[PDB]
Amino acid sequence: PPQFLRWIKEWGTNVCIQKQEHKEYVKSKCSNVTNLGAQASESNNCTSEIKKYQEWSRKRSIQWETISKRYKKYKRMDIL
Repeated sequence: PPQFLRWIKEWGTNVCIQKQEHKEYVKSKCSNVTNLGAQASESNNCTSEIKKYQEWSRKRSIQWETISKRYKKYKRMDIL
């Protein structure tokens, strides 16, 4: 792979493996919340945890603001 595609791939591999990890934790527990049980003993911390996870993930979302710049273009690879 070319270095630019290689870097976005190794960035992408880091990013893609990250997206399922959030899904794996949510599906395992702290899903289906507020309807009398959320696969947890407390069911209150899970809402805070996912909100806490999202806020830095949105900070992770905002830290690729350079991808709009990169060198000249962004929308070259959106395969996965």
